[PDB]
Amino acid sequence: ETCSTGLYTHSGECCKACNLGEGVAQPCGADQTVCEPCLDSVTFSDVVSATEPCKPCTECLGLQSMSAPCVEADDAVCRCAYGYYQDEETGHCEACSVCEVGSGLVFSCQDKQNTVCEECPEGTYSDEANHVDPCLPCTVCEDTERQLRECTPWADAECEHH
Amino acid sequence: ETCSTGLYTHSGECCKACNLGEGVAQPCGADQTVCEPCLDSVTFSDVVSATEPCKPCTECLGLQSMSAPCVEADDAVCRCAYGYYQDEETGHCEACSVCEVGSGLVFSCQDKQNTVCEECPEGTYSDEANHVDPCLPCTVCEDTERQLRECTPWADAECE
Amino acid sequence: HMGEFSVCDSVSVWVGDKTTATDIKGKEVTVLAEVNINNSVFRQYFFETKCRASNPVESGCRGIDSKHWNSYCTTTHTFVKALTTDEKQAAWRFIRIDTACVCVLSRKAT
Amino acid sequence: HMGEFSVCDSVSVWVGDKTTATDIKGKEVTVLAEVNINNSVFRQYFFETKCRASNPVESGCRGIDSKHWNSYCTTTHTFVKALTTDEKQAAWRFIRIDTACVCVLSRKAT
Repeated sequence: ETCSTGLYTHSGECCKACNLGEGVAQPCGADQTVCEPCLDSVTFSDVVSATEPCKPCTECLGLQSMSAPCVEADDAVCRCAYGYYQDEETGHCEACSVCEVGSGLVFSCQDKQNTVCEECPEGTYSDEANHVDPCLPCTVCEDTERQLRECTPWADAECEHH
Repeated sequence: ETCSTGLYTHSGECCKACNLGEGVAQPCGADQTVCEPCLDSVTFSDVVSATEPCKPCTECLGLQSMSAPCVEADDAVCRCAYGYYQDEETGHCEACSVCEVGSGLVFSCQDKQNTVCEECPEGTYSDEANHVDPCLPCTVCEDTERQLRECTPWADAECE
Repeated sequence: HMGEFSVCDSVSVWVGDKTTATDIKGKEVTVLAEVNINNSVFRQYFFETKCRASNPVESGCRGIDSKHWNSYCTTTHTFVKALTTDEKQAAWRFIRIDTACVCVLSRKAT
Repeated sequence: HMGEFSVCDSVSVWVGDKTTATDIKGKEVTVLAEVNINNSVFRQYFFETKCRASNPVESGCRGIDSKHWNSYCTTTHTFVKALTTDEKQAAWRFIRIDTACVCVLSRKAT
């Protein structure tokens, strides 16, 4: 009858752990442990202990936007707001740097990863500067259609015909 | 104290209606009505009556595929299976006609609406016959890439 | 090199503060929020997704063949069982919550 | 949808018979089905949507500019609170159910 918990009732017996979604209500002193299911969106036992009760659901604030909601089984997880990423050297939510004109998107701005841009290579261009558009391919007119603006690392080409 | 129900307890009083998700358990004879919540996925009171109980959840069979599941508040709704549409003149689920080669999709095969195809117009074509692909535009080759097959209302052009 | 890019940019978010929705049946309806029944807060969360915009490019969706097709990104619904309230009565119903953003073609005549 | 055409064809269906899923946390898990507790059938329905296929054309998604972009349609997930069971214990968790099918670009080098 190995006790998993490590706590024993006074009577000598092994103490009943409180599983996930169950936190400690009254410890196994005189009697056994009394477990009660957690409140949703409010508390949670994300562990199996005869000691630990229903902890309070992590709240999200400011740049803490929610990624996973809080349930009895598991706590809620917050992450950086739409615009930003978690800074490994600031522990704070800094905002995604944009891919300026003449430059495009390569990998987007994830939770821990800042925007990764790229200098628009031969034959591409960037209309604007944001962390959404990548480099687009340049129009090519036609050996017929007259060519007005040629294509630059920062603006598409322009044309017209008869 | 206008009775909404239209039924009155023996004592003269007005009878308690059973709202949505509540069906009649014991009618308002001697006493008031006794309401009980419906069983999910099984019964449902989609009405407020002191008379009506929890009716049985409409079941889907054969070409009856489910559109809305059955809940206490509302009955489950079935509709024609992926392939078919409800026929206004057969009351039966007939299958979506496909858009044959040389023809493409225009409006898809909905619940009450059969496939609506279109003869691939000038410059388009249909690989196959199904109720999913529409007419696609034809390749246009180039200066190089000698033109081999020209584009037909039923097959793309070919070059290289 | 993902390095891969959507054709309709989209923004998803967790929606605890939701107070209105549309019956699957099509029937406008309301949701619950604070619901301080029992000193608690309960709450119903949903995962909504919608479009950065209709036309992420002047041509429409990102990277269609703008030469033969017009395009525009729209929002796609899906249904959830959640707790609603139609007037006095309040029961569980299925609500049409946004869930993704996808581009829609149409050809050009000539 | 009027003579308008998706870029990734998709097929949506109601899924009462669902018995496996993936924890939002990422943890494989199981659902309930028959659950004949109380002579009833209960049941949990979901509205799943997936792809007709990866490449609805030889080029990929329907009507991208195949000349500059490679494309392929993939399936997009969303999360629902539903009743799960991790071994002995069975509680409510969020499961990543398919919900739409959307095309994903990548450029070509030269």
